Amino acid sequence: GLFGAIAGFIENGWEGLIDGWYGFRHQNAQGEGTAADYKSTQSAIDQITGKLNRLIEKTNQQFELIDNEFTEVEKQIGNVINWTRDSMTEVWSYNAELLVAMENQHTIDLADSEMNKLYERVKRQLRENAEEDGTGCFEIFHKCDDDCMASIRNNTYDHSRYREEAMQNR
Amino acid sequence: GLFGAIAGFIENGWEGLIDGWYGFRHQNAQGEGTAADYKSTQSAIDQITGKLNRLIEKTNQQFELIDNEFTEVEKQIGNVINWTRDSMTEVWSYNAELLVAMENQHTIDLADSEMNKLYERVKRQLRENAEEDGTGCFEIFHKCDDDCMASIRNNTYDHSRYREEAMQNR
Amino acid sequence: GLFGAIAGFIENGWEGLIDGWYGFRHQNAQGEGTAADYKSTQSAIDQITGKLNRLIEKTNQQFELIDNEFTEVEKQIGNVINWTRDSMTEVWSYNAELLVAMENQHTIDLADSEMNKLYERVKRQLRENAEEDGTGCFEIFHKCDDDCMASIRNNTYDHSRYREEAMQNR
Amino acid sequence: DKICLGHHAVSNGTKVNTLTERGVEVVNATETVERTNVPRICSKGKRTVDLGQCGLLGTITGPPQCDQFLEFSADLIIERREGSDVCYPGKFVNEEALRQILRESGGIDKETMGFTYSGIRTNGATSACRRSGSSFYAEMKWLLSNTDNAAFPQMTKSYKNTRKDPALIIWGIHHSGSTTEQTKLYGSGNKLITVGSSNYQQSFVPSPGARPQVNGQSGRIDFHWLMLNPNDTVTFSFNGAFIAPDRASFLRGKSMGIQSSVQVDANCEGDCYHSGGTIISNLPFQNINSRAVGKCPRYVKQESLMLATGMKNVPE
Amino acid sequence: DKICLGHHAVSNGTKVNTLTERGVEVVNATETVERTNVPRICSKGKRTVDLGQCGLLGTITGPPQCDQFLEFSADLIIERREGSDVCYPGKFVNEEALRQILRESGGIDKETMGFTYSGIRTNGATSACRRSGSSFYAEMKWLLSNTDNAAFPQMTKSYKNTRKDPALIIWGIHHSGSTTEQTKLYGSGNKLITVGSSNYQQSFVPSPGARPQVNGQSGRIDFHWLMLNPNDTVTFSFNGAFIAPDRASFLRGKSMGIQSSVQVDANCEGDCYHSGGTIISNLPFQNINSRAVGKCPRYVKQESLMLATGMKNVPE
Amino acid sequence: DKICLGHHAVSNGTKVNTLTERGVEVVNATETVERTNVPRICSKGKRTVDLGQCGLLGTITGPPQCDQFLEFSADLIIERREGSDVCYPGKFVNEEALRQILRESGGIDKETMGFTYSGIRTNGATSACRRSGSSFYAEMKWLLSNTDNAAFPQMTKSYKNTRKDPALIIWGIHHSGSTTEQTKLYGSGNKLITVGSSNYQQSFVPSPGARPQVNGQSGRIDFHWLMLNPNDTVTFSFNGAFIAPDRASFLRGKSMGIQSSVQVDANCEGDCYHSGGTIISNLPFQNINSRAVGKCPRYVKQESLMLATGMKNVPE
Ligand SMILES: CC(=O)N[C@H]1[C@H]([C@H](O)[C@H](O)CO)O[C@@](OC[C@H]2O[C@@H](O)[C@H](O)[C@@H](O)[C@H]2O)(C(=O)O)C[C@@H]1O
Ligand SMILES: CC(=O)N[C@H]1[C@H]([C@H](O)[C@H](O)CO)O[C@@](OC[C@H]2O[C@@H](O)[C@H](O)[C@@H](O)[C@H]2O)(C(=O)O)C[C@@H]1O
Ligand SMILES: CC(=O)N[C@H]1[C@H]([C@H](O)[C@H](O)CO)O[C@@](OC[C@H]2O[C@@H](O)[C@H](O)[C@@H](O)[C@H]2O)(C(=O)O)C[C@@H]1O
Ligand SMILES: *[C@@H]1O[C@H](CO)[C@@H](O[C@@H]2O[C@H](CO)[C@@H](O)[C@H](O)[C@H]2NC(C)=O)[C@H](O)[C@H]1NC(C)=O
Ligand SMILES: *[C@@H]1O[C@H](CO)[C@@H](O[C@@H]2O[C@H](CO)[C@@H](O)[C@H](O)[C@H]2NC(C)=O)[C@H](O)[C@H]1NC(C)=O
Ligand SMILES: *[C@@H]1O[C@H](CO)[C@@H](O[C@@H]2O[C@H](CO)[C@@H](O)[C@H](O)[C@H]2NC(C)=O)[C@H](O)[C@H]1NC(C)=O
Ligand SMILES: *[C@@H]1O[C@H](CO)[C@@H](O)[C@H](O)[C@H]1NC(C)=O
Ligand SMILES: *[C@@H]1O[C@H](CO)[C@@H](O)[C@H](O)[C@H]1NC(C)=O
Ligand SMILES: *[C@@H]1O[C@H](CO)[C@@H](O)[C@H](O)[C@H]1NC(C)=O
Ligand SMILES: *[C@@H]1O[C@H](CO)[C@@H](O)[C@H](O)[C@H]1NC(C)=O
Ligand SMILES: *[C@@H]1O[C@H](CO)[C@@H](O)[C@H](O)[C@H]1NC(C)=O
Ligand SMILES: *[C@@H]1O[C@H](CO)[C@@H](O)[C@H](O)[C@H]1NC(C)=O
Repeated sequence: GLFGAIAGFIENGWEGLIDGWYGFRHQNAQGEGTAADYKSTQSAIDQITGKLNRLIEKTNQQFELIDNEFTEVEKQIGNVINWTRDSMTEVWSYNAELLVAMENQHTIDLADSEMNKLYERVKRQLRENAEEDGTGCFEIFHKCDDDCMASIRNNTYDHSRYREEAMQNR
Repeated sequence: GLFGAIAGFIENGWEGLIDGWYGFRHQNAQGEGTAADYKSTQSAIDQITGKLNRLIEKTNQQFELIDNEFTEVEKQIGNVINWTRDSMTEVWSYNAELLVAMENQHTIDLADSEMNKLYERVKRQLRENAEEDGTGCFEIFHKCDDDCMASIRNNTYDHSRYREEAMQNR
Repeated sequence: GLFGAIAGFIENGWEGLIDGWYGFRHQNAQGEGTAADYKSTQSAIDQITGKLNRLIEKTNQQFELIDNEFTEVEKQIGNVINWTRDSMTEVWSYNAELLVAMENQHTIDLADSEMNKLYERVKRQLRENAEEDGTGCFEIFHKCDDDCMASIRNNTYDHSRYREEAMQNR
Repeated sequence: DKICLGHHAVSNGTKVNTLTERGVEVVNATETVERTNVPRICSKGKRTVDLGQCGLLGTITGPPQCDQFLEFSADLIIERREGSDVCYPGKFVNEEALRQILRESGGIDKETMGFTYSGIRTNGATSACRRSGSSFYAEMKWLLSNTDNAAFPQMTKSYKNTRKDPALIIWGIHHSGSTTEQTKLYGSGNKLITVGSSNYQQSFVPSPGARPQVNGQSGRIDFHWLMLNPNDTVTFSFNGAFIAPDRASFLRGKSMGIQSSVQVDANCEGDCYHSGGTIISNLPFQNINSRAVGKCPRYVKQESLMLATGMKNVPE
Repeated sequence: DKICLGHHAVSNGTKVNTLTERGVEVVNATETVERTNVPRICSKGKRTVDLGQCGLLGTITGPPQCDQFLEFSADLIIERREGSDVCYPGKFVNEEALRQILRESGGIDKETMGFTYSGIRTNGATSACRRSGSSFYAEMKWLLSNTDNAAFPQMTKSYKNTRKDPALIIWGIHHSGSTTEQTKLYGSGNKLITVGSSNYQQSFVPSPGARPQVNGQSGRIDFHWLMLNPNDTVTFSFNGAFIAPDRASFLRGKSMGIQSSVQVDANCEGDCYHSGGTIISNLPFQNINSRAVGKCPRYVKQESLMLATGMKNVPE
Repeated sequence: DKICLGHHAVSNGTKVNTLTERGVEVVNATETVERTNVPRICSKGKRTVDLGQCGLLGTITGPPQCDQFLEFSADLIIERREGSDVCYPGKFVNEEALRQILRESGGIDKETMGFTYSGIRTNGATSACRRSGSSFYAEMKWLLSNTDNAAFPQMTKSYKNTRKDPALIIWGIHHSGSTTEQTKLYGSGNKLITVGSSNYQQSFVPSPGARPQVNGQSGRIDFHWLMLNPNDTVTFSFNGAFIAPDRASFLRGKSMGIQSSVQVDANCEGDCYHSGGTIISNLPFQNINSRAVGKCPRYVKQESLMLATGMKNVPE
């Protein structure tokens, strides 16, 4: 991807995360736990959904027969028709290949972007109370229990409360 | 957007900013003030301008009449002509829809990118003298008056001067 | 670019870097040196290579003559043929222009992205032992010799070893 | 002590292509090219006419196999390979143009031409057109001399389209299997048939001669047609060898015409048809039949083009 | 104490569509599809010929309404619905091909065929072609027997194109309203007209008979044409019923031909024309008329496709 | 003390265009539009037939210049500007359709029609068809009355295609330079030629008259053709003026036909051909010839469209 998170600094995904697209996995004195992020997951899903709504349709444009499979049309007009149809086949096959390749590049980068954004949101929440590991993890210096973890996830975390401790524990 | 700034960590835009596209709003002992950033604004405007120069034209390709609205051409050739024109209408309607949708995605991401870049430029200027709020704001620990603010905007700010104070004021 | 590194916060490229696309240039008591990064270079090259493999081909779609350069076909059918061919010329000239412009935008942003990613990887390696300059440079507080530099390049650098010193040398 | 951000992944991803790469595996994907055909003409909710043994052009002239289709009404018209337009052998000039007109016609309504005759026979028949004994095209009259070898009088007949819509007019030129046979039917001499309207002018001289026997006959009939505009008049001046229209045809409205080898099915609905059936799909592309008609996904050469609907799959 | 980065926004944004989303509001946007028509033919700076009552093909033969258009010169040629190519009723074979040739011709220059005649009358006229009394096609001669019922002598006339460019040659076959009328004009017998060049060969036998009266006449004239290449010779062998060309036509250069119902306007310039007028625009697409000609924006089905020219609008 | 990240750059970059910008310089780029033509027909590995002075349609009838091409076999067929289909002047009806059939034919195989004759001459010849003395089309027979002015007997000849593939059948109608000349060859009267199969019906009456001399002749031959389906029978009923087929033609398989002014070259291979030669390229687009045929890059109007293959070039 363009944002270097998915298949980037995050080494791999989690099969156990069955609840969403992006999520949190923590480590504290109480043990290890995992949870899905609703907002990030929803933003990616809604955008992919929007692509499908645009792409998955056909036109209300009617075409009729201009040649004949039972008794052949005159050769000259028939060859013009076939040349024209073949040309259209060439244009549409090109359009379809390019459409799908382009959408797929964007779709993959879109998911990578949403991951990076979540990562940065947490980073900004934590201030001087944590430091980046580099593998997609934030080492927190002060003690952080399941409420403290839940507050990080719910974006209700108050950095100033634990600031003195983590600042000293640097 | 892909860069999560516009309609992202910056909660909303400013109607009062009538002077440019991106800008600074400060808070110091002297009060509150606002100013437009020329370089960021210009970079976005020039890129949008370039898209319009490419798109807003029609070809120097001449087409002539091949059928007739006053006395109808022969039915068989007429139906071939109509089938061909309708096919072209289908190709161009698809091209136009896709062109505009794709340009618009890129245009929106382009503006988001330019905002993020400005944000990061300021961050790097400030070093250890400030900390990120998370709402698109930099809390500065040392006293910063309207010259100090103007220096940040003009990119003439010397972090080393105020380093000792802000470092202690952490 | 969208990531603001190339032709962005990095002021210019290096002509002397003939060994790769992205690289490191250091400054220590031992002097100055320069080296290419293999992974970043390879990732960009493989992606550009993939674009060429997709684009550089023509179809296995055969077209035959439908008109005649030696003895002219009948005027009416001839004008229909010319109108159709000219229409196809218009579609393909548009497709080609748009394909190349779009690929080029993406190609340029792709290279900018790979640079930004490398920059961020190093930043995360260094932790509290360095600080961003803003010109694409990391000021390291502790003494860092050619092994220490080589470890940064090879991603074998242990920040904890020099942490105490640089933390104090802030 | 710490918290880690991540994303989901699966054991079995799906390969897709991108701008830079072939076969990148993603968490999920979905097909954009339709390959599933329904082997029936899905005609639910549509007034459908399956012509079977009746050829489309025969609905205008009326050979015995088209007796039930002389005045049909339709949204969807189905032609079949076994369809024949003729009983007594012959063909139409500008035949495919006329088929295209009839396919989108909505069907046809018939009205008398008002032609009456004296000094000639009016009831020519043949073993090639069977209706419990020898007969002829239901909508036409085989005009003949009163008796063997008698001179056919120079005749003029005119019809004025008094309707709001154009009238489809058809006539026939009869080419006997020999010159003697022509004289026997219409008297000797080189006969002439003239036809003109206010925007149409043409003439016809027959041409007797031995053809190979078709439906037991070495003769042929040339069928010809024209659209007669509202208030326009058509005049037929003829000296023999002329197959007279008994009725004019009018188009009913709008329809779509298809050619097919499969059965009609009123249990499924679809708007994209081809000879092998119906393409029912919301997908933008199809790889089933490049000659599909109606409202169709675009035909493309690729069997498959997968669209990613998830992130890149990165398993451990 | 602090400094905040931000971006502008507005009260009333404009909706646009993206790859992922319909109706996203942006700070500003601009239309890519042209909907504004100018209801005039914008002909500023162009040599324009508005044919009015003269039909394009009549510029070659010369019925009275085309008297002022026999040798016109043009960049832009305008055909009108009221235009008629004929005075004495008839039509051209390969008529639309000839119109397409004349539309891009730049206009026409006329030159005598050099034909002279003996043993026949040369001045056939009719009440259908009025020039203060009965007259005929200005560029043609109605060739007749010297007196009622006299045999028309078997004739041969040849013309050699000595010019650098191909010559447009036209002739006519006259179909009288009856056989008696044909004999009266050109003597009895089945007349023959032969025409050949070095790359063209065809023959014509007339066909008298009663048509419906058009411009007071039950007769018709078949007009025919051919392009005679430089140094090529055309020969006319004919026995009557023949309308002789008096002059050959040469194409002047390049032009564009249009059909329209609106007035010419020399106050506006435009290069994209249709029957309702002129599309003046720099936009790449138009939703006005799919049959527009000249140098035009591409026709599309959408009424509107807005292109974002600003960031996403995020008001408080 | 410090470490700096950077990227490479060069002195001389290459300009490319983007969505937002024209002429952005990048480290490297590569062309997508082919401009290099090879001025030869690159025919390596292909069975090639260069018709030279033989016209494609002459391979069916056999004027002297086509004597070596009566039964050719080919993957690639080359027509030349100097090619002529005729010796005795004339032309084919539906000529371009027949050329298109022959171009993709794979070549032709010939078989006798099995026609034998009594009561007439069979060996008409002319100085226009030279084979060490006067001769005629190798595949045809000029059928004549036994002696000057003698009546040509009403004749019938039939041929049944007993093969698995359709048969190409050709015949000719002879138009003498005068009526006296026609009577001398085939006796007096208005001759008739009838031709019918089970899906084809048409008739022909000749038309003598003075044409301009071509290859020393004022006469012409109308050549006509039809595809006779497996098990179908064609019957020729004729009274004179008829050029009889001696042999039927069968198509061998598949080929591609081109028109060119350049020499064949068996040292290069290519699949995209035009009159000026061969376009050898893997690039997706070409600006060389919009009428190129075979398997070709797409024709576009732009001379050049550079694709970036490196980052933006930012020198000091
Ligand atoms: C109007 C008329 O004359 N009808 C005849 C018809 C025509 O004369 C003829 O078709 C014109 O070409 O001929 C009919 O007999 C011909 C046909 O009869 C079969 O029974 C027989 O097996 C055949 O070999 C042949 O003789 C006809 O049936 O069409 C009689 C009809 O009344
Ligand atoms: C060359 C010639 O003979 N001109 C005649 C012309 C032709 O004979 C005729 O058009 C060939 O079809 O006929 C003209 O009279 C016919 C016409 O005259 C009207 O006045 C009258 O109202 C009509 O009913 C009809 O009789 C003609 O005007 O064309 C005379 C012309 O001199
Ligand atoms: C079958 C036959 O009659 N062949 C004649 C031929 C035909 O009569 C004629 O081509 C039909 O239109 O005419 C030939 O002589 C005509 C030709 O002879 C030249 O030598 C002379 O220079 C010419 O002016 C002209 O007289 C012919 O050569 O075609 C004789 C041939 O046997
Ligand atoms: C135009 O293309 C069609 C196929 O799309 C050709 O018709 C096919 O011909 C092949 C070989 O003769 C047959 O096996 C198929 O049955 C035909 N398919 C269909 C759908 O008809 C057709 O011959 C081409 N037209 C011309 C004028 O050459
Ligand atoms: C091809 O399409 C044109 C329209 O684009 C058809 O012409 C229209 O026909 C309708 C119904 O008869 C009329 O109301 C319009 O006035 C016509 N429009 C124009 C611009 O001519 C035309 O009939 C179609 N061609 C054939 C051969 O069917
Ligand atoms: C269709 O276009 C072709 C060109 O693509 C026209 O043919 C050219 O005509 C010009 C001017 O007469 C000549 O100088 C060229 O030699 C021709 N080029 C080729 C490749 O033949 C052609 O006339 C147009 N067709 C019709 C029917 O007008
Ligand atoms: C994956 O995509 C398919 C469409 O091809 C769909 O049926 C399915 O619901 C998707 N699976 C999940 C888990 O979303
Ligand atoms: C046809 O003629 C009738 C008069 O009987 C008239 O009402 C109608 O307007 C005419 N229609 C046209 C198109 O001229
Ligand atoms: C917004 O776009 C329109 C074009 O549709 C333009 O006329 C106008 O100048 C733009 N407004 C501003 C404030 O730039
Ligand atoms: C036409 O003939 C003249 C001789 O009068 C000659 O100058 C010219 O070259 C010829 N043109 C062509 C195309 O043969
Ligand atoms: C630059 O691109 C060209 C293709 O146009 C290629 O021949 C060359 O190898 C490339 N140069 C480098 C240094 O990669
Ligand atoms: C042609 O006739 C032969 C009988 O001689 C037969 O074997 C073959 O099936 C027939 N072919 C067709 C297509 O009817």
